[PDB]
Amino acid sequence: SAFSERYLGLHGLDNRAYEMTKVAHRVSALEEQQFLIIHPTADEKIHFQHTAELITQLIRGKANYSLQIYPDESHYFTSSSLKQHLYRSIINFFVECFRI
Amino acid sequence: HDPEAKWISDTEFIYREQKGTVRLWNVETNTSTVLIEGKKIESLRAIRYEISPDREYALFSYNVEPIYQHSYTGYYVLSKIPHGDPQSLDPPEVSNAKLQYAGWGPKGQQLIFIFENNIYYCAHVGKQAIRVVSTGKEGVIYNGLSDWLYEEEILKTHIAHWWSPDGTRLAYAAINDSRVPIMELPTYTGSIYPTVKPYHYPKAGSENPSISLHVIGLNGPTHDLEMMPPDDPRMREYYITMVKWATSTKVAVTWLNRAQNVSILTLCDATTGVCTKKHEDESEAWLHRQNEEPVFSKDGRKFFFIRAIPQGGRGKFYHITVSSSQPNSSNDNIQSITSGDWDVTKILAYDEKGNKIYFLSTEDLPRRRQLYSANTVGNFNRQCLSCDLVENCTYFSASFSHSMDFFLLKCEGPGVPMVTVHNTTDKKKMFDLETNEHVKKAINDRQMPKVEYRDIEIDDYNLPMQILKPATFTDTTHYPLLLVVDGTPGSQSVAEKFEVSWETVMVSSHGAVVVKCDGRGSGFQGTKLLHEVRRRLGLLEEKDQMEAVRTMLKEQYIDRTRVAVFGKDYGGYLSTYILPAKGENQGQTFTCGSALSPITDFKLYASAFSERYLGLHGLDNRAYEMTKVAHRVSALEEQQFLIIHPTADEKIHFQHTAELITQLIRGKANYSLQIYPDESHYFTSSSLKQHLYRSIINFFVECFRI
Amino acid sequence: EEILKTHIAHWWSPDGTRLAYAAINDSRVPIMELPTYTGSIYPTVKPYHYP
Repeated sequence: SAFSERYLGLHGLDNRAYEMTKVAHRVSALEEQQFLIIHPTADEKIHFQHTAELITQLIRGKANYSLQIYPDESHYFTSSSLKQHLYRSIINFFVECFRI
Repeated sequence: HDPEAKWISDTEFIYREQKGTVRLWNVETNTSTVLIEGKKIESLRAIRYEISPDREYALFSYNVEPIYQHSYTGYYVLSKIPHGDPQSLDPPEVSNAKLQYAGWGPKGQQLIFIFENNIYYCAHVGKQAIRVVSTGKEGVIYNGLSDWLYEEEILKTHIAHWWSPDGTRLAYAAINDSRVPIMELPTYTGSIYPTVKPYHYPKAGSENPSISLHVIGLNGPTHDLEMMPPDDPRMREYYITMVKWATSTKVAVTWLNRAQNVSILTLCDATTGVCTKKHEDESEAWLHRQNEEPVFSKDGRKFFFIRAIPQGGRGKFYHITVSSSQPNSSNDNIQSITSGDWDVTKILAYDEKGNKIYFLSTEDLPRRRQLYSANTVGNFNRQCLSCDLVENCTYFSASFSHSMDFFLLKCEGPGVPMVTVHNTTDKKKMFDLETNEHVKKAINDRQMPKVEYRDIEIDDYNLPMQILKPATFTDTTHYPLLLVVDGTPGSQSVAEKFEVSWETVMVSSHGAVVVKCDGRGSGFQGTKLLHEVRRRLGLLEEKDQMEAVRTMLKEQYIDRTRVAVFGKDYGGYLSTYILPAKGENQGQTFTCGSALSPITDFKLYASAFSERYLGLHGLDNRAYEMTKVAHRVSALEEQQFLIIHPTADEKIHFQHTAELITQLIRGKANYSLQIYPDESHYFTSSSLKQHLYRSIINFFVECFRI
Repeated sequence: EEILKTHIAHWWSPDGTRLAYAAINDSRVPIMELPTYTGSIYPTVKPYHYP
């Protein structure tokens, strides 16, 4: 709530400030973009439910994507191995999507 | 559009919908009577319809919200037999409510219905619902239904109640889950604060549900009487894998111990509830074929139960055994009616007015099923009734009537499926009940893949194997290899069944060949080639698959670079366990690998599956530390891999994937992943299924194309 | 995480004699349960108040 009401106002009275903020409006097209998501299962800041709703909307829109999931990890990756694997994974995804 | 007609009497069958209305046939001379019009479309789209046994009422089940493979809970509405006057079935003192199961009786208009695990019976349809049993409790105490473990693992269905032949008493199994451990599945879509869904899922090394059999009459006090199982020291924990009415008051019940190595078949009488032990069956590894119901004659004479006779070498095959009503305790009359290098898939019925027992069996090949008739007297003549009476299918499934004079036959592959009426007297084809004419023209509309077969032999074991090709093959072009396996016990991946799936579409369009090889541990192909996988589930059949690849890589028209594997459920393990690096040079066995709901830690799975094949859990059998592909999937240096798994899976819990993922993080191996939030494992909806079909081929096309 | 962004919620007096500390009641805050998989054979969700 402390973040939502800061930029969209108090909720509970149908302020009409959240319907357009859902990303499902823009992710409809996804013509040829090789999209990807990386998420930790136990994320305490941005809940897994956000990625779940995005995946549901993507399934409804029938787009192409790949997903990587960290099983029961925290948010900021205060483990050296976790950070190393994360940077390796993003470097990979970008190099296989930049290969010509 | 298969009507799947049911023989009401000696000369009539149900003839359910094929293109609309529900009509009743008469075998005498092509006589048809419409019982239900095309009003099911306007009857709120009744999903499943049944008729009263006296052919006087029709029951419609609609608005179904499935929760397991067969848990079609919904709304049940009765209606008059001609048409008109719908009436929503209701529980006592309650308005319309969702129903777990109602069913129909064998005679009259009497019916039962199960609401919130409580069976309420009505002898008269006009009579309101009355209380018959109330011990059931939501999710913990059942009555006539099966929980998850009993629904899909051992009983293989949700039918846990049996009607008496005269429609006088009901025999139901009550399941107690009070001491059964409870596991919750996450919800990611419900609301702003989604909550997990908890249900009783007995894992390996846990307490199985307490099953108690009970009988209740349909009149008077309806006092409940339970049947006492035997009391051997090694079967106190038991499963009621099967039960069948011997007569209207005598019932035959099967008890399989917790170690599932001893199965006692028993008679019980509902008047007093005591059970008279009949026979016991065991083996060196385990018991098998726990749901073959023996046929009990009109006079209660010798039932014909399939069991393990030694059958010479290659293990103890499964053949029929004759047993009288009251065999002497000194010695029974066990007699092998059938004998050969095969078994009997199912027994239809025995002609009481003669010697003609009809059964579907594998007399020709383990991968083909044929109808046959044997003689119950010393002749023992297994005559052909079907025995390839149709040139194309050579696959069969038959269903007889009360006199078994007239029976329905179904081909179902490799050609377009056939539905036909036939008689055991003349073996003449009066007319085809359903021909799938749309499928008949469609099979020639497009370029269907051509099928090939190549039997393999390893050590003293024979292994069927099947191949598909795009049927427009050119020797110059190279086509990649795709290997699909299941490997689960009691299955046959290499079958001639006709089917359209992602495999056929991919073979036709993307230009690839798919190969399926049956491995060790599969049934119907010798019980010796079944029991040898005790505590060694997975390694033998994957060795067989690797040998098949090495005997497929020799083709001049195929390339070693593009080789892919697929799996699902238990095969999800196999699709991950068949990726080594042979030697040092002959690496890159599988370029792109995929699996669905893979299992890696069998101790995180059902007790009835872990203990049955890998050994009893809780004893540290050490098969629970060697059947984990996590130590095998560790290497995976450069081969990219994919996992697809719904979030709300109940067959193989998503935890199995997540732990595996952690190993990959420790393994530092490339992988992909997809999810389906809050979706079951059986893909009820069409959109989800077609999305999965699109996704698998979209993944494969990139990993093959160069 | 959102407003204070500080681990500590108590402040010492300049003379080292008193403390100013904040007490937060979370009972009326709706509770979220984070799913757990790697935990055990029967993993349980971690519950906490997440407004």
